[PDB]
Amino acid sequence: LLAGIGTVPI
Amino acid sequence: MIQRTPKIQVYSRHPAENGKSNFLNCYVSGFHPSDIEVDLLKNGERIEKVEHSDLSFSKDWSFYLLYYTEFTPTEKDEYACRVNHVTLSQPKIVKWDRDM
Amino acid sequence: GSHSMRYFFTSVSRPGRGEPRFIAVGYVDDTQFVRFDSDAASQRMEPRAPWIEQEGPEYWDGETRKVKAHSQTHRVDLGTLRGYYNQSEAGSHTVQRMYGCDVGSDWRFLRGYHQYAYDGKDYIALKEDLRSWTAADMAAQTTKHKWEAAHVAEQLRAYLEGTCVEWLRRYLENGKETLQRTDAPKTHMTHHAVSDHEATLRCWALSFYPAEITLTWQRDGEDQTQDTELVETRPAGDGTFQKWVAVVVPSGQEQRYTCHVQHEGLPKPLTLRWE
Repeated sequence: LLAGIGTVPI
Repeated sequence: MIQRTPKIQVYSRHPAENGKSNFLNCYVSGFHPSDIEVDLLKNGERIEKVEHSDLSFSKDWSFYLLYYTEFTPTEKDEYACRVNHVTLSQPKIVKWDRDM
Repeated sequence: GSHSMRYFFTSVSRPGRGEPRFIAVGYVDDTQFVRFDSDAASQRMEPRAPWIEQEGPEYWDGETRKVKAHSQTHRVDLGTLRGYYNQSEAGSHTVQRMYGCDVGSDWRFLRGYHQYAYDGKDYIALKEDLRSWTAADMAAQTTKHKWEAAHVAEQLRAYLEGTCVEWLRRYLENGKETLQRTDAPKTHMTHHAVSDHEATLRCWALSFYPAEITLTWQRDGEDQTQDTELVETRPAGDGTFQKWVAVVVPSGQEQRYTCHVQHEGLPKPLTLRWE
């Protein structure tokens, strides 16, 4: 299952 | 721009025997950037029905892909993989050696 | 034994028109189980292992939503990074991200990872403690500060220590027939003469899973590395792996040489000799 949070722009 | 040249292996999925259906593989790895041209050749001619794996990469960020096609080996047919990449001045051809 | 779940993401900018090419793949150990490709017609996360087909429509809708969100983040990043590095609009550039978790033989959390690269070079990575960041250069340092203020590491630590391992354990159960099965290497040796005085012995390992393996030559019972060639482990295309190692030997002296194979699927290491 993919991470729903923590994938935010650099 | 970092540029890393592909390593190439050409081989069959299963032990190669004449008259027995099999898969011919071209595994390309260790390359960057991801754009790459891979053809499988039968007697010097490009094979049309070729599939490939979904692009992935290793810990060092270099890419790898498997290109493959169903084939039935015969005594006389010769096979090869032809690879082009930004790092290569001309296409690299690797012949299938049933012993490698 | 030990197991892992990993996701790999690649976005490649397309100068001249449209959004980047985005490819995402998920693995359990050495088995791919899902994919998303922006060039594909479905625009859905798609199954790549039979045991994931057990998941209901809510899973596929959810994974599709999340993976599309991942793609948009990379799109933005490609623009941001182009500006950070004073690059022109003419060139193609690449962002890569990998994250996931390892569990031990007891299926409890061992380690988590979250790493990011721009044009094939380290940019920013989560440290082993899942609390701080390794930034390679000053652009990545600006990102580190942004991510520290936004508590990104805390969010990732929660996923990597919790959700990631919970779902890994679910997959391991559901795919037990293959995922918990080790396939021992099928081994043989070939011989070729290059001339009247020189011969090549090639020790083969085929059909094995997982991919981790060691193949070594000994001569008269001691390790031989000189005059050897070891190919990279390669996929067979049916979920298993192949490798070989070769040694050049004086013709007639083949019996001095033994090949040694170590693999999870073998209770004790194997020995081969030219017969």
